[PDB]
Amino acid sequence: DDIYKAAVEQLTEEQKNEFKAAFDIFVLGAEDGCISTKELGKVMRMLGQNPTPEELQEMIDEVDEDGSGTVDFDEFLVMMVRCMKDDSKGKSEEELSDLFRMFDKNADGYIDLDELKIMLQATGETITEDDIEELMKDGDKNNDGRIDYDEFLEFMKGVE
Amino acid sequence: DESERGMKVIESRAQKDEEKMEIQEIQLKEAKHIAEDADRKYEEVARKLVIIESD
Amino acid sequence: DESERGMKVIESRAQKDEEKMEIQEIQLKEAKHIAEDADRKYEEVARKLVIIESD
Repeated sequence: DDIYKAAVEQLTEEQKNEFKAAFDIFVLGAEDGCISTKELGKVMRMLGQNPTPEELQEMIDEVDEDGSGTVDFDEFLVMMVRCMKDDSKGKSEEELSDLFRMFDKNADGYIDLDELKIMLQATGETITEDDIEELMKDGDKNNDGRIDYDEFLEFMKGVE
Repeated sequence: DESERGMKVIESRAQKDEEKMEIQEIQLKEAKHIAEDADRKYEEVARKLVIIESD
Repeated sequence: DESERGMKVIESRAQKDEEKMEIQEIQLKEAKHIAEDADRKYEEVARKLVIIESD
């Protein structure tokens, strides 16, 4: 349960406040602060997303993980940090291109799972083969088996 | 009274029809969304087929 | 007559909803036909994806 951190730590106070003020519409008021799933499709539109009815349902399918009928704050801000990146810049392509070259010491055009594994093991944490595959597959949007330069710049955006 | 009862039956019926209609809308939309995903999934496999066929 | 006029608006509404329901019923059998057909095609292409991937 750490994913919410990207969702909140990468926002400026006014960005979090716009997302919350719109989110609070999910409770009528003078109740219990339930925050129902019924207003989720509508709030994504209130905030600037333009989903189709299928997409409105996907937003509902991706929330209410505990079966309560409500949307929590992480579930909502976590989807939005991956949809409407109204972040506190989230650093930049130039900063990440410098890191890319640090990994890609051979100028091969990409970061393979071995370079990815070395940086993570070098961090002091114990890293498994699945842990490196999962980041590679998250960055590898085109399914080419590696994280390339463009994929890398997108991959590490919004990370501290 | 026949016309008023007519309206009560018809209004209730018109509402039943509105509900059956809404139900068909919901159901065709669910079915349509299944179709959006069935078609989307089709596209993913068809696209992957093209990629895999190309490969 | 006013009650019939009300009734005719709601009878007409019931009919508009009957028509929409029928249109929607067609769209449902078609939306679901496609949900199924897209899945039928999913399997035809997905099967080809597997055959072609195996190949």
